[PDB]
Amino acid sequence: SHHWGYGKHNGPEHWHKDFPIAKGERQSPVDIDTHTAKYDPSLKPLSVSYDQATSLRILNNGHAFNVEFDDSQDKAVLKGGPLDGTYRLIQFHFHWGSLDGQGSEHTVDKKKYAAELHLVHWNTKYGDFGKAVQQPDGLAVLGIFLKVGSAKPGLQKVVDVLDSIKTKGKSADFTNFDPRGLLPESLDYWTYPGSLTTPPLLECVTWIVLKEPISVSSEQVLKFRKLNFNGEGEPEELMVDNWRPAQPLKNRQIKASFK
Ligand SMILES: Nc1ncnc2c1ncn2[C@@H]1O[C@H](COS(N)(=O)=O)[C@@H](O)[C@H]1O
Ligand code: NA
Ligand SMILES: [Zn+2]
Repeated sequence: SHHWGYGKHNGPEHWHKDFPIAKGERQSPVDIDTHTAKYDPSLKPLSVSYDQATSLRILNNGHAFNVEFDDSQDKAVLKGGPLDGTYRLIQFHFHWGSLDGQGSEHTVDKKKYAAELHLVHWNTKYGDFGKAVQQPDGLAVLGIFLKVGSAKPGLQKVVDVLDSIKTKGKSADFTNFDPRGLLPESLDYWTYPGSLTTPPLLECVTWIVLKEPISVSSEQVLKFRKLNFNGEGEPEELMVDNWRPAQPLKNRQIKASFK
């Protein structure tokens, strides 16, 4: 079994030993250079259809927390944009920092945001998530930056349950959560082909990164930082700085949906 994390001894600089694709040709995240990204007038508009989303549970996995969805049918889907076909929402999670000046995985002109939300979806043409991750177009991850300012009302239900999943392996019922409350106003985005940003680092992702951050309050992000990477009864290691830094762009083009 693998023992990866974000520390000096098990962090991103170590991952390539168990997961050699860490040094691959389409790794994520990347820096988005806004003056190199090209507007692609042929991208179709992005369609986020989350009205029938059914959340189930929230889990501390020792790396982040995952809000899990019922993906047994096309409840909540992502379509359009760069995507061919239908991608089903399976879960969301975040990456965040120890301080407000870092925490995002993607960067924008080298700017780091306080956190980044990932809504993970799988291409329904492959039948299940495990099959989808073996395909170069198997996943679509919708990434949304967080900055500290005003509170995000749609985030508070998440914040308030974190006390009940402090440590690795803890979970709580998390039904009736509406992920529409986590979106910014604009769906303007950048897109490029990449990977999972955690082990196993599979090169199966179409990334769609929204240009507009959401604002969350300092109190909200402070509560993220009270989580623990460790298990119950173990010495406290605060769950902070669970982000991978930018990786080499290599042959890839980042496209913009907007001028
Ligand atoms: N063994 C595995 N096989 C396939 N997928 C796996 C996985 N472990 C985690 N994920 C997935 O990879 C995501 C992390 O990558 S990210 N930050 O969204 O780019 C996790 O949230 C899981 O959905
Ligand atoms: Na916003
Ligand atoms: Zn992620």
